[PDB]
Amino acid sequence: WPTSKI
Amino acid sequence: GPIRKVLLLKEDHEGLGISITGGKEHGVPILISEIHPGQPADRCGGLHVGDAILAVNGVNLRDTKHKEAVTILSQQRGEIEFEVVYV
Repeated sequence: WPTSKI
Repeated sequence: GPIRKVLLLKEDHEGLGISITGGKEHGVPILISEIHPGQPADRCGGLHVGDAILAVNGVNLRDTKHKEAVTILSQQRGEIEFEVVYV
């Protein structure tokens, strides 16, 4: 799965 | 675990301070994979790695694709209510 920093 | 409601306070110059993974296109919830030290999620005290983010400010995130969730989450400002659960 992708990971995003937010 | 139990569903929890958690309040996060952030300024406008900051992000949330979390990394998220998952999303509907992968058949899993929006999951917190990191809580960045000293940033707003860490400081709020109630959000943890492994939490699924079910909703933010009343917006359901249970069936959201990864990038949909990024847009919705990053739009929120100030006093931000999260609905989360650890499984």
